[PDB]
Amino acid sequence: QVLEGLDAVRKRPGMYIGSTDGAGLHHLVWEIVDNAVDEALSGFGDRIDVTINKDGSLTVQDHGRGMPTGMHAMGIPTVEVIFTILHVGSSVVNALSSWLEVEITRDGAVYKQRFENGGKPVTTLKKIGTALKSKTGTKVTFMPDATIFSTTDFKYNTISERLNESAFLLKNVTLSLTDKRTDEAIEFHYEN
Ligand SMILES: CCNC(=O)Nc1cc(-c2nc(C(F)(F)F)cs2)c(-c2cncc(C(=O)O)c2)cn1
Repeated sequence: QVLEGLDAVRKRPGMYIGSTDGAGLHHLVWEIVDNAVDEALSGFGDRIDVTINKDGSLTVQDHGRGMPTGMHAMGIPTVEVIFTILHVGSSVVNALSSWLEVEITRDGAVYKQRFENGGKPVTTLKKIGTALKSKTGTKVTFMPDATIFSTTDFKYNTISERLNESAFLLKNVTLSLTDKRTDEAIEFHYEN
């Protein structure tokens, strides 16, 4: 297996997200949502909140374990490896974003790393705050790169329908959508 940097994604976006129109834009949402859904599927967290922000960016927040906050080789945080080395969802989204923030809560601490310009770290993984020990999760916010996509307008109805489906397949997990551009909001939850 040959590892690559994020320029490989930026040079062939369609190989990773299919297209660079609205279909491809929304694939970015699906990759991050799927990581939250995978964590919920393993039993960590019972809500996944998606927000379309006024500035055009998109947030997905889970209440799972939190991504690991330790170091890889050479003092590089694990999180930075996940987001900056292509082996895949997190790194592909980072590559195709003009900026991305990951915020992790676990062990009584809140950490954040920020990337800009297609995934270049502008900070390390730094502790920015504290939280109760019981609090855990990951929050990813990303601004899709307007120089790559022909549209950067997230579609509330499109995300809504996908989250509803995902909620039906997961069971016993709340998926919520808020649009800060229009104030629209909906929640989905299916018991079994
Ligand atoms: C809003 C997006 N939400 C979101 O990415 N949540 C998330 C991702 C991971 C990921 N971790 C990794 C890596 F690489 F660290 F394992 C990749 S994704 C974990 C996690 C936490 N502990 C252990 C594991 C594991 O699989 O062993 C996985 C928890 N929440």
